[PDB]
Amino acid sequence: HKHAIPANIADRCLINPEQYETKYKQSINDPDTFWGEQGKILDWITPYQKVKNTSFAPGNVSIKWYEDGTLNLAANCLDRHLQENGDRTAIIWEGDDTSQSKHISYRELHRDVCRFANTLLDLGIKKGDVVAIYMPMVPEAAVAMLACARIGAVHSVIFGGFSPEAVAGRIIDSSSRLVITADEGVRAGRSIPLKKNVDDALKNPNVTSVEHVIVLKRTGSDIDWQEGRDLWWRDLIEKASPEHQPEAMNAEDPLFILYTSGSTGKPKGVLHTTGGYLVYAATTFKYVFDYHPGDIYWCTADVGWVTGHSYLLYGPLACGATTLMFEGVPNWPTPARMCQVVDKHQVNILYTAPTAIRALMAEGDKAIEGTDRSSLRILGSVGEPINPEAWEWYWKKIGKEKCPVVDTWWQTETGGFMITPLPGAIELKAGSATRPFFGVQPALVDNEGHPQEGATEGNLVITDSWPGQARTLFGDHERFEQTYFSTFKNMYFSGDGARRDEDGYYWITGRVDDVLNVSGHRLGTAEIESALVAHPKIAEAAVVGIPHAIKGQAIYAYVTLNHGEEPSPELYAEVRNWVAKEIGPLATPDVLHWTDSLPKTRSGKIMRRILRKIAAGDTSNDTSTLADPGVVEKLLEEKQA
Ligand SMILES: CCCOP(=O)(O)OC[C@H]1O[C@@H](n2cnc3c(N)ncnc32)[C@H](O)[C@@H]1O
Repeated sequence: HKHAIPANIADRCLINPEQYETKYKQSINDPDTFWGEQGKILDWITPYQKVKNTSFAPGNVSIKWYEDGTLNLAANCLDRHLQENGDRTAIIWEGDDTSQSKHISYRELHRDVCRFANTLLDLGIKKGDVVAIYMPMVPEAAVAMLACARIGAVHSVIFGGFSPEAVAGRIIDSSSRLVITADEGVRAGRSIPLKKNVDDALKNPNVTSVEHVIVLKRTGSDIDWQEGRDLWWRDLIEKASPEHQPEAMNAEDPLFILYTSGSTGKPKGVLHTTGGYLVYAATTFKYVFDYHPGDIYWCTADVGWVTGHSYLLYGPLACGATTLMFEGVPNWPTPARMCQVVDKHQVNILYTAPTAIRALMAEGDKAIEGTDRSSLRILGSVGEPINPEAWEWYWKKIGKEKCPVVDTWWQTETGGFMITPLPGAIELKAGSATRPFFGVQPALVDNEGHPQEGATEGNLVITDSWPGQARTLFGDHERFEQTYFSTFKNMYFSGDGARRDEDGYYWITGRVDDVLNVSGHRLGTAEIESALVAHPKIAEAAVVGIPHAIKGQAIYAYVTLNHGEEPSPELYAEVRNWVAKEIGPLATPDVLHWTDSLPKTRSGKIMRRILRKIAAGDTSNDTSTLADPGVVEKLLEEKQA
């Protein structure tokens, strides 16, 4: 059953049950009045008059919010906080090594953002240029992102764990003019070779657009240097003026691109504009985490993911919050690390991932030994379904049974929270994301697109726009419409399945398309398959996900070798290492299943449902449409070994 709203939260909450009901209704009945007023969470240089201007219609997918208005993201996240709060900490940085930490005030962060903005301008970067950021979890990554946004450059942040090949791919598609990186990242007492990875990427003959690499000397390690191209971060920023006046950007000027894995093909650049995105990030942050001035807030997500964009940086700083950036991992040196960070910086709001929760839960009270945790008032969960038992352990052990847990469902494409509890408004069910946010109209449809009413399950769609919605796929608006708006006409299709219960609470069950969730990472089965087939011994591959107690899903790859090739344990590790090279360690198959028995239909289609079942440990329960039905038996045998 339900968790009641505690008394401490009821007494302070920004949105109560009744305000949620009232605001939700208006957001839906009158978007223009609702978002017109809510848009004032931001400072606008010239005020908007238009609010909502959107369509999901076939051939006319067009999303626009606050369009005739102008603003600066960096002014909203920095400059406007200066007069009264310049001395308030903007970012608490906690090093992988706990002996290393910083408190960076709004004034401090502003100064460096201005210097770096000038640094970028002097290097020839202009409004609209794409800048590639390949950084570890250090404050300079934020400086780099905020400075791009200040001058209307379009940053494209590349998760540090991506391979040189994956970096090349993102740089090529985006025509990035500059790469910003560090010599090495530090994670769990170990180096990560970032700049070296950038060198390798830039040797790709198809990379033609990068003019400079800016390098942060994080570790001081010996690295290669290309004279002319490579520039030290300190060398540049020390030469730069701390004076920079922000220019008005139009609400619909592109702000960033984020490569995101899909059901088809290689990752695409999901694009966000400026006004609606930032309004939505600030609004969701404030109401869902119940942010009050003085609250120390910690989102654990990496900067290279949308959660790190919206909920580490943009949402929090637009609201004048203290946000915490942690360089390392929540269980190094010990499982208690996460709660040690909480104690050390008196974190009041913690927002993390079920993969982490499961990792700490496996260690039991080792995750909490010698720690206090009393500063916490709110907990959050993101990025993957959370099982009830994990949710209960998190609520009990980290939250001391005193903290609401906000399970926030959303996606790169949605820009901010979509279905989520509000801590003082909505009673909680372990495992449920609960109710839509203001502006969000979800529905469940069957495979044919008939809407399902009452307590039911189906494909999760959103039937109208909301300020934070992604506007396009970089350089390919037609693929944007086809990818999201063609399956169920006039609706945004998320690619998730969900059930809705008798209370109207949504329970998100995961992707219904060919998209995996591995340790919280969204990866397409097809991109793993291509990476596998690029191997000169591999003929065919079929990749499925299997349940995994820790990772949520593990990657299971059926692999057909070229005629004349035999498997080995040598080849096992080789092929795993090959995928880690093609994409990154995050996409390394957990299982390689050597076979010549892929179930192909008369047409040649791969019978993917059978492969899924077999990989999952099913041994029983159509084979008639199938060239050689005997493959199923062979597949089972091989699985049993
Ligand atoms: C939210 C930041 C991560 O965004 P990405 O675009 O990388 O992945 C979005 C997908 O993560 C899952 N997902 C995300 N949050 C939840 C969630 N809270 N519950 C269940 N599944 C979730 C859903 O399948 C979704 O389609």
